[PDB]
Amino acid sequence: KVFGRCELAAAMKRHGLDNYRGYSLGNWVCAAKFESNFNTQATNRNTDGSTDYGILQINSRWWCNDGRTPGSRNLCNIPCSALLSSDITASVNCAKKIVSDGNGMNAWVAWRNRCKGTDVQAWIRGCRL
Ligand SMILES: [Cl-]
Ligand SMILES: [Cl-]
Ligand SMILES: [Cl-]
Ligand SMILES: [Cl-]
Ligand SMILES: [Cl-]
Ligand SMILES: [Cl-]
Ligand SMILES: [Cl-]
Ligand SMILES: [Cl-]
Ligand code: NA
Repeated sequence: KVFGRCELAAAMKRHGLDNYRGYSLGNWVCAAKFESNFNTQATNRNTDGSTDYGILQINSRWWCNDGRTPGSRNLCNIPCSALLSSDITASVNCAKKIVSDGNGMNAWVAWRNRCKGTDVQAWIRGCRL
């Protein structure tokens, strides 16, 4: 599923991501924009052999099981395929664990490089939330 901007904002808010760990909704929408262009089915292979899955490009090195990432963990206790669903629940629940891991949203390199410090409220501007 490819979400609309406000549609995704609303779904993220519904699932309790707005201001989660102090990160406003715009931060989450911005991260999703640059990780996946709002496409839940996005996948990308990393140089280390791990794969990133879903709207927030959650990595199989630590967070989900895909059966083909040697020496990895599955700290969200989910198959990586669950992160590709039209229903963002699994991605949101896992993102909550990731953002709580110590480095906040810096866990998402694209958030650090493209969202951090910017006017992230632009991402939810105009949305009925
Ligand atoms: Cl957009
Ligand atoms: Cl915001
Ligand atoms: Cl594996
Ligand atoms: Cl394969
Ligand atoms: Cl594990
Ligand atoms: Cl599994
Ligand atoms: Cl949803
Ligand atoms: Cl933080
Ligand atoms: Na894994």
